[PDB]
Amino acid sequence: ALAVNAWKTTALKNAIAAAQKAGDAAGKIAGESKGVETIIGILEQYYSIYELKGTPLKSFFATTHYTDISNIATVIDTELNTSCGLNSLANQAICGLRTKLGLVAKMVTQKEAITKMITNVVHKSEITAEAAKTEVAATKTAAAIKMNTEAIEAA
Repeated sequence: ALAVNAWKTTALKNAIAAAQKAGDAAGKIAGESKGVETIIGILEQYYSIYELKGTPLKSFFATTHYTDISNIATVIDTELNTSCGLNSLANQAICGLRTKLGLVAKMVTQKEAITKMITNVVHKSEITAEAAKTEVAATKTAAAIKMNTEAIEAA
């Protein structure tokens, strides 16, 4: 069976490349979800930031990308200033961020500490997203190539 093995040879090469692209597609989507999910989790537990611009973080990160450090940092810095000045009220939740950012003199502005904090947070959420992408891509690829090889070897 010369002609039979020749086409199965090409079929299997294509099945491999298809199962990898199927895995990447699924992992890419899994990564995006996991990244947004991770930054929200960090800001809420570690920094008790539960809203920005009057809205829950889930809504905020629909219009601001979770990796957009410069935008995220500016919004947090602006919100601290408008909510936590001497004319401000009510012990707003975001005001606690100042103590969490180690500003006391032991030389960093508030905006600089926030920028480093968010850079740190975004880096952790990107690599956590990358891990989820890696797992989901591998699980899908394994299941796809197994299914496809068994088909070609049985045809």
